[PDB]
Amino acid sequence: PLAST
Amino acid sequence: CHLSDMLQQLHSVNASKPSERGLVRQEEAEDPACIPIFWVSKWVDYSDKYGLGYQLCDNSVGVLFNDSTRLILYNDGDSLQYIERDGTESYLTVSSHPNSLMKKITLLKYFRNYMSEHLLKAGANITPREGDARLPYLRTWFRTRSAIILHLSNGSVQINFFQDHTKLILCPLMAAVTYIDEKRDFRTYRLSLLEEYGCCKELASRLRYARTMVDKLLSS
Ligand SMILES: *N[C@@H](CCCNC(=O)[C@H](*)CCCCCCCCc1ccccc1)C(N)=O
Repeated sequence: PLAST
Repeated sequence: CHLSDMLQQLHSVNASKPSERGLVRQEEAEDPACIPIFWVSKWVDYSDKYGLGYQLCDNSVGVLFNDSTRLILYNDGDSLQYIERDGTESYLTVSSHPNSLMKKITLLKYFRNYMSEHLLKAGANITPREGDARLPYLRTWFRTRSAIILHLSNGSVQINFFQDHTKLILCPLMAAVTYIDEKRDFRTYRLSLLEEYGCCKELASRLRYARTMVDKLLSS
């Protein structure tokens, strides 16, 4: 999973 | 529709070569009346399993599930909007919801809990313009080498750049662009005034990229 800043 | 209009607006400014003016007067293109009402403040890409969760600047939360359905929780914490794949919308509440949505509500809460506590709010220093009027949902999104592209159902297109954390919020109804720079300062411009007065190479480059991204959205 990827996240915003 | 909105994307075709946005493409025309961006092409018109880009064709005018705004950075190549004898005297760029970028500040003359600012128009605070065009500041957006909605943008994406944070997001989580769990698309390998469930979908993309996101929060709008009003602290509402949404999920675009992998089955192309959307669930939105308003900032009151109880009101829900469910959008089927057709686009068919249904309004309900967490306190009174069909059991058929329990699993998706549970997934949305996992997203909400994480995002409220642990991610930065994009545009935390931006006050939305005064409005009257509809809460949008995430229509489409994708990621490239340089950015994540978020297309909202009100026509807005948001582009968050990875390398330097700069961001564009494009609205085809206002025909406007909001640019958030690496220092998190922001300005809102009318695109037609950028054509008239020009802008710096940094913004010109991102508007050229934005046109490429709208082409991608148009090709779905
Ligand atoms: N920019 C932040 C720091 C960012 C650190 N990176 C992230 O937070 C990226 C996202 C990490 C994955 C979270 C996945 C969990 C989602 C919740 C969920 C949803 C459905 C089912 C189960 C769980 C900063 N503060 O600077």
